[PDB]
Amino acid sequence: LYPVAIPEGSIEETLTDEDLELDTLIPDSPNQPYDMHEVITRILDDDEFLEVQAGYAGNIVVGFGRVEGRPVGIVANQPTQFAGCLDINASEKAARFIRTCDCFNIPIVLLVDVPGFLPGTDQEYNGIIRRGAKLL
Amino acid sequence: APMQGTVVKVAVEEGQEVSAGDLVVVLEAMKMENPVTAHKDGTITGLAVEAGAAITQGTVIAEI
Amino acid sequence: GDAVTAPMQGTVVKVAVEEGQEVSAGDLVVVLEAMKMENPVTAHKDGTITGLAVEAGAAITQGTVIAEI
Amino acid sequence: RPLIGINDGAGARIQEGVVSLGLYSRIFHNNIKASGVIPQISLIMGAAAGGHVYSPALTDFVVMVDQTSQMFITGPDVIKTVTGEDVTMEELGGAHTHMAKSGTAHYVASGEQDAFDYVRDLLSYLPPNNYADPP
Amino acid sequence: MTLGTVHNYGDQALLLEFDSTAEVLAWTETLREAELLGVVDIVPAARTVLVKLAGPRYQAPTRQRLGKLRVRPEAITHQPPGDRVDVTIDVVYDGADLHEVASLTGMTPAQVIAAHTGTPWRVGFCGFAPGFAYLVDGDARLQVPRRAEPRTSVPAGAVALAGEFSGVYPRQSPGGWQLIGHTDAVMFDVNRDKPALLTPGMWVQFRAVG
Amino acid sequence: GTTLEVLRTGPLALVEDLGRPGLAHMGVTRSGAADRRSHTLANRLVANPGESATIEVTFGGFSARVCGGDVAIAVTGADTDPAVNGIPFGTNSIHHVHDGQVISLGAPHSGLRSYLAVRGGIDVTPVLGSRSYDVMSAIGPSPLRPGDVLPVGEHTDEFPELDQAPVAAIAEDVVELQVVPGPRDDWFVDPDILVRTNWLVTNRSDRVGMRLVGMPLEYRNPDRQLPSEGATRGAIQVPPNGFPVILGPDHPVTGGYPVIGVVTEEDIDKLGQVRPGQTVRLHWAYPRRP
Ligand SMILES: CCC(=O)SCCNC(=O)CCNC(=O)[C@H](O)C(C)(C)COP(=O)(O)OP(=O)(O)OC[C@H]1O[C@@H](n2cnc3c(N)ncnc32)[C@H](O)[C@@H]1OP(=O)(O)O
Ligand SMILES: *C(=O)CCCC[C@@H]1SC[C@@H]2NC(=O)N[C@@H]21
Repeated sequence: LYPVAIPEGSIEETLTDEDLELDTLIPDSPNQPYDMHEVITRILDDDEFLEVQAGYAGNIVVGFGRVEGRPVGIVANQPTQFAGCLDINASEKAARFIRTCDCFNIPIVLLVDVPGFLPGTDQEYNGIIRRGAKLL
Repeated sequence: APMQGTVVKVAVEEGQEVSAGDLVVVLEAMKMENPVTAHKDGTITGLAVEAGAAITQGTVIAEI
Repeated sequence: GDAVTAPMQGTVVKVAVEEGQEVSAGDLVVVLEAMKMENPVTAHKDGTITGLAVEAGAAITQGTVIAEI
Repeated sequence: RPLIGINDGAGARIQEGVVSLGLYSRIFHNNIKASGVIPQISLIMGAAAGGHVYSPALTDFVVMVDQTSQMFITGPDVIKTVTGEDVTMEELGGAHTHMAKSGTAHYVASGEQDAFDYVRDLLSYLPPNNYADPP
Repeated sequence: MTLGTVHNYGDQALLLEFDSTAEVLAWTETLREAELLGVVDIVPAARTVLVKLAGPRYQAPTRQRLGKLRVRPEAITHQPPGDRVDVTIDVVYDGADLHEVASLTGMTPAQVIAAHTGTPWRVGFCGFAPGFAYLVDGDARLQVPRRAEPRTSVPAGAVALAGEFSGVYPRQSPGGWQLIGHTDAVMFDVNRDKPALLTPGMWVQFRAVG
Repeated sequence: GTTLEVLRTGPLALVEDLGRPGLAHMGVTRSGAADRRSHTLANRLVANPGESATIEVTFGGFSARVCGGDVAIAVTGADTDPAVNGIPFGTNSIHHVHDGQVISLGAPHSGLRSYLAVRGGIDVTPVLGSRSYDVMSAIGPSPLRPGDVLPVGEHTDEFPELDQAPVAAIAEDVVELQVVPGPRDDWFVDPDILVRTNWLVTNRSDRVGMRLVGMPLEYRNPDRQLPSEGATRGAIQVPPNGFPVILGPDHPVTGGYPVIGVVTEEDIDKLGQVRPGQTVRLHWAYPRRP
């Protein structure tokens, strides 16, 4: 843990303008995507975020950050790829990251924006059932 | 500039007033001459491109 | 600027033009081999080749000036 | 003691809504708790669709019946709408597809009695739990 | 003979190689009668036939079926089967170069136009433009080589020949042939029930107007 | 019935469908949508049969006004932030537009072509049995102009049951393609330069073909002429200057230059989205051997 001084007062009394930038983030249409890093970097300390496997299975974002000095692992659906669907590669990417955090007692924070699993015969024949069950 | 292309024409003078729907520039791209049309009345300020120059998509032709 | 510059550290496997040749924007100037891949360098403006300072088989640093205009 | 599920399927009961998803989550959480503790076996004997498929995947052995059982997360018509490929339920998710291609099935029985015979054979080798010795 | 060399042309098409246009056209008619399930198009050309398929799934089955087909020997010909002329084309021979390059091969301009008028032309393969057609199997002394240069602005209705080919340009276009005359026949029109006046496998003959 | 009024065309807007196949005996090339998978996806989303026509909008910028009734629309392909009355709605998603509302497409963040489909299809008059436009012959419905009125056809009884399709994001720069080798790969002194070169897409690329620059390919016999032969979308010609050209949907029915390879049907539709200035890499789809 890094030393961080917790400000006093309620959650509603302690909203910053950077927090208030979240209230307008989500597009009005349920189908218009947005970059989930706009949430991750605003809920993490200093906006600091160490992304893991950034180039692989870009429909899920995983990585480390801090919240009031505590390390945390972030696992977040990314609407900008496959509309945020889960697939084989994202399921394996997130499953091993979560199990690595769990080995070392790092809390996990999930940011969920998932319309379902990615439809397709390629996913069926490659084993989306068997390899999606990994993230469960 | 809506696309990468060559500025085959620049149609206005520096500082020139312009009316919405006039032409600023013409770009050769897609084996086609593409006109750039002014979207509002204004004054063509700092016309940053030269005829026959190649340019890349999204570059500012002028402020308006 | 008028300098055509090498985008990468590599070896000039083919010079496509000579000085005083007319060129148009997007014409090929040189090809650089690096990492077992071959990469074009192309003229940024209409003009004519001057200041030509590289030759086939020369290994050049990133940012080397190839030619001008 | 071993747990045998004979899964048949058709997914969540759409009229009941999100409660069916919470009950799926609970069933999966229990399959994970039980994983490596008691032998879990899933017999697939119909169209296991949607949520019905992850529970077998979390069990230890999946036995399918050749021409008459299927598993898929999302159906051929949504697959057609998104991907444009026409496929049948049998081609998409039949026991042959989950044996030869997906690798999810452990046996393909010639019929329901053969599937029961194979499940009894499996149980004849497996102990009742990880604290017991094999028979 | 029984089949040419065959190449994959991508995964969705097959290319058959042949020694002469009589092969390509007789094989074209053979493949038309074969009705090969999963073919979507057949393109005859100067030395080849390209077969286009509904998808990669059909390529290997089609390549396997091709070995089963055999062309009828009597269908390979260099002259019309009833000696017929199916289409007659009025032409005025105000050609731009029938004298300058071509007639120097030997035949005077009058002899050139008389041979061209008097000899049946086959409608061969089709390409370059809609309703343009490569006429073939005309009189062998007319076979001047291609100009070794491009042309441009070649008039609509302009009548030309080069190599073993003759033809009529349907519209102002960058042709590449010697020009023997002109015709006012509408070679292509999408609004005509037969948009292309000339289609492969017909036989055409020019008729002189001047 | 419902119609659209074209308020803005963008740089180009064309009516497109699956094209006019089989007319090679007339010399008519198939044309059709440049990205058939995107076109057909937009039709499937609006529950059209895939031969129903859509508007291929290039570099976005298209805008139109729905008049005379409500209509379901979908936009697929290049992400232009399509919007109704300025409120964005998802690319690759359906939206229901009320009478009098305005549909607009921005500039594409990546890719090149967006397909607007309407329930019942764009019911302009077919030419040679297709509503596609061929940029080389100009056969087909005229490229759209401001103030054009586009009829909306009568829809089938099927209804849109899916709100959106997930689609892989179109690559921003380097596009990697699988090429079937030959048939004329033996014409060249070293044809594996094709796969060893980072090709650059020139500003000359259009629906007839994409023109690359890179390492020149060397002819084994540079005076050798080719007997003209049939061509297809995605065939990689090598004109004698040695710079490859990848044929587009409006390619001429026969070509005069050796085809060194053809892009696999798996990948041809990715060519439909590559803009000028992108990099291209090629790999042999299976081992090239003479
Ligand atoms: C998270 C889980 C999900 O999202 S599941 C969402 C999709 N649910 C499905 O319908 C499963 C996939 N569908 C299919 O491929 C087939 O319809 C299935 C259900 C697998 C087999 O159905 P089939 O043997 O053809 O029978 P049928 O279509 O004639 O229906 C018979 C009766 O069953 C009912 N039924 C079926 N599925 C559901 C369901 N998920 N929720 C509620 N009811 C369901 C039908 O309504 C029908 O009832 P009835 O006999 O018509 O009164
Ligand atoms: C634009 O430069 C691409 C041109 C592709 C079509 C032209 S037609 C005439 C040439 N012959 C051929 O096969 N392709 C070329």
